[PDB]
Amino acid sequence: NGFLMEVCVDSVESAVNAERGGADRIELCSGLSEGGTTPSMGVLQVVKQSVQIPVFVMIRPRGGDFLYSDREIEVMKADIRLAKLYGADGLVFGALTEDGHIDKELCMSLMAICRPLPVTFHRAFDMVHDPMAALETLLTLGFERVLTSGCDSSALEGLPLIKRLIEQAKGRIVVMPGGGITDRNLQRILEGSGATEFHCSARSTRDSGMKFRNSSVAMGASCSEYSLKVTDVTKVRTLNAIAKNIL
Amino acid sequence: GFLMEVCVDSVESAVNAERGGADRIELCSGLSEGGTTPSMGVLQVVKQSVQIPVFVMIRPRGGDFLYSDREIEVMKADIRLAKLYGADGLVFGALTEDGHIDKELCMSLMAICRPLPVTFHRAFDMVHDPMAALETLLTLGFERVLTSGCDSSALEGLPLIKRLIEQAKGRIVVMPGGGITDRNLQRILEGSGATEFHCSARSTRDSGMKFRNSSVAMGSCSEYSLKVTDVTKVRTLNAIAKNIL
Amino acid sequence: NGFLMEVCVDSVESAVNAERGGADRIELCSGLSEGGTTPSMGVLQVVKQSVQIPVFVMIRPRGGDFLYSDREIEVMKADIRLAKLYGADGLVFGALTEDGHIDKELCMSLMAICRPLPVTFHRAFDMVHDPMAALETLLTLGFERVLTSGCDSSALEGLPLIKRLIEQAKGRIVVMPGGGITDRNLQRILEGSGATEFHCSARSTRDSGMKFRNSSVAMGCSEYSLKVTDVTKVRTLNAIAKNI
Amino acid sequence: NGFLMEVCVDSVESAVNAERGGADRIELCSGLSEGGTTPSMGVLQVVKQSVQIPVFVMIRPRGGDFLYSDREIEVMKADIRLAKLYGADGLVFGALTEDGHIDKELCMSLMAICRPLPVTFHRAFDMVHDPMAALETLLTLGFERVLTSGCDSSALEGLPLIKRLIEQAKGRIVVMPGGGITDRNLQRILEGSGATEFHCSARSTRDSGMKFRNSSVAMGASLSCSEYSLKVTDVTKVRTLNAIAKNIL
Repeated sequence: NGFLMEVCVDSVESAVNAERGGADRIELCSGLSEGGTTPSMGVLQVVKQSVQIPVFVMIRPRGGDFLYSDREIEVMKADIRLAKLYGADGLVFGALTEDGHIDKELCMSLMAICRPLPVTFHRAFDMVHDPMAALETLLTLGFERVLTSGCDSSALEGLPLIKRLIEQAKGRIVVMPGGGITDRNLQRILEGSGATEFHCSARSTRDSGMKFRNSSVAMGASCSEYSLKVTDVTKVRTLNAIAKNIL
Repeated sequence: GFLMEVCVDSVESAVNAERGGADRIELCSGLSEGGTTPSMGVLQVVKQSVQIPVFVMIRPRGGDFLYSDREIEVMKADIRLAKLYGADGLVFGALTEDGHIDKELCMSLMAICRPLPVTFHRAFDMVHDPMAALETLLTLGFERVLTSGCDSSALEGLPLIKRLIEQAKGRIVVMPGGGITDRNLQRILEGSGATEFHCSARSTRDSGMKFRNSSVAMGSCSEYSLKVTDVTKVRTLNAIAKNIL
Repeated sequence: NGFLMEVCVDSVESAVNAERGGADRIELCSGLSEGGTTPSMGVLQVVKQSVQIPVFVMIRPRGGDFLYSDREIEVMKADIRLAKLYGADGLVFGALTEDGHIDKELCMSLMAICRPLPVTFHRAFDMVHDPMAALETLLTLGFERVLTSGCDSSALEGLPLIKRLIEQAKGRIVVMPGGGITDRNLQRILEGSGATEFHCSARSTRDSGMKFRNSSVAMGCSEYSLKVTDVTKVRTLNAIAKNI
Repeated sequence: NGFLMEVCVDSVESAVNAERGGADRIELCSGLSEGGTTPSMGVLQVVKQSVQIPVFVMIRPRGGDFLYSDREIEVMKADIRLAKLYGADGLVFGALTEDGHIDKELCMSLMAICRPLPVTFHRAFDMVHDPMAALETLLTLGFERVLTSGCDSSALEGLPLIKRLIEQAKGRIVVMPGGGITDRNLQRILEGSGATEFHCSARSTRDSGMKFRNSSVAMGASLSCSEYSLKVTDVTKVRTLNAIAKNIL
């Protein structure tokens, strides 16, 4: 112990696997192939009745930017209210202005509907113009946590900025590295930032059980309709053994 | 009269679809994966912004339609919540390993959907025996099937959809879907005899963001583009439908 | 009979497979991922030494538009000279203006260098603003063939315009349907367009033979699959053709 | 050599840009979206009349693995011969066995034909079972350069392994890091590996000059529309990478 591991998840099997392999917290995502959108209340319900670890709930009404229209803001608020109702232990979101600044006013009204639950500000943070200022606005606003790959393609690549962010934060806010953390990665990202909480994916692909396949059909939008991505217990295990070995 | 259906992702799209003349919207999350079950908040707001029937997708992930116990229990919970929150219909599909429709599960799920009409979705295009499949959906009581004739699109699958509509004899509404555009609608309608049809009618638009950072990928081809149900596109698809009479 | 089947090909294995399946002509089109780029001269040579059927060579310096700069044009001319030299029976290219008109002057300039080989104007044609006018321009310039999917997502999809182009051509230019044709739609394509030459890619995926695999690495999908022109696919397309 | 920079390039404009930005060497590529395919011989000719820096040439008959059949290698042999004939200043291929070993016999054949030109073993090396042992056999075969990501998804990710490889190579072979190097990760990579030569891309993406556009058409793959965009190696990106290199030591 000493470190906390978060795993984004999309199914009851993945949630259970993640808890099984030593995750301390799960983020419930839909649309993870798009960075995560707000899950259905039905997965929340079954996950909550399947796992004891906290279940944080993603509030993103679509992929793309985090410049939300009034109608998207309305959808976000309803989803906050319902996520509470059905047992979320936390909430995750992010909102920017067109200039790459966090949107204070919108963050204010979304936070007000989230309280008492902890709220982490997500990778929208990586799309910000001035991150050091962004971090400042986040804490005056009272976000417990920020998920960041240091405004770069991944946590390892963004390490130097993660490091600086942790220093600026001084424990007032949990700066969480996220984006591309693997077995091969974790130690360097931990030892190089001073972070105590981290977010990882730890999925592996598994072929479908279908015996009859029809290669002609593409349902999605433009690799196979017969593979599944599932949070892998063994991967989650080795991430935890790495975390406990650096202490 | 024809009736046109449109999958939709957001309130904006739902609204656009309605004003462009759509007769029914399906609420989908995860369009890029063929449709996943949407949050309950889109439902609620959409249900307040629109007077047209709103069908809800019940699909706990992309990929196959061979669901585990924990997945079917997620589907069951979502069906109840969707009724609770105002759905006017449900959409879903389930197959066995052999590529047959899974009667037992369809029955289970059907039982929880009642009284709402259900449409068996594109799972159907992944069947080994469509004529038999259609028969068992028929005996199970699904009102609708969405299908591209087991091919990569409605135009490509047109001969089989035509045969299906012949086999159905109006007992079930065979709805062509899959890449239906303003350019192929007339052919798809004239060549199938279909009365209802499913399209997407989206156009991709640019983000309002002035500050951009090309280095991060949330994941995809871009983080600064949006696809929205286009009113113009829905409108002309509707115009094409009122020229085929 | 009276149908010629053309197949894009990447490798000698695909070339052989094509011919062995009944193809009448092959196009050598590196970079199939991107609609075809101009192949290495070394694949021409080995293919030319492995196959009896005519081998047409693709002249495309890159993916994307067909708005070629001078340096790109310079590269296209050099590659046209080299393809001739290494035994191409035909050349394939296409060039457009900013307003989606075919580029007359550049087409004449590349044509003059291609002679006497037949030339086919390719899918660039699908990106034109007025295809009926473009067609008239292509025959005025002497392209023997045009590859086209009716300016739409695929040949089935663009079929009604392909039909109108063939009626306009009056057999003065071969209008070759191409986008996405397979065994499930061949018949329809031919019967609904009246085309006599058609273009396809009858490829199938194979698993790599690598026993040891490193999933973390990428290259510039899967790092462990192969697409290969399929003999049995090509044969069936030939059978569908012979029986119409 | 003293931070030597190599850029792999699609076209002449990009080759010219790379030279102008301070690139020391260029690898000529076709099919960059697939990790590098053997380029037409016509690019080489024109590139060779537009640039003074050495121009190395990819010999790779397709994407995917480096498990080449007989006809594939007979194409590689012909392209090596053809590339020498047209001015290649170097060669770079690389092959493997099913087991993840470098294929010694095949490498000897291809090597025999490339001589006297320098050859680099490319990122087939990252797909190898045991990279230390692989480094030895490349050393035994006489490759002057290896392009490598330390067997991971990028040079940064594989930095620790590239460090150990440079440590064991002892200057006998040039260990050149490559995956995803940029102007925001060059310094870490040089500083944490001790490498003297490095490979990057330095591209930016431009909108096509096409004014009339047809969105309904896709040329290649599967609906992976683009479609008027173009990737060109960027003079100023290469220049900044070079300034960073010169700044280190």
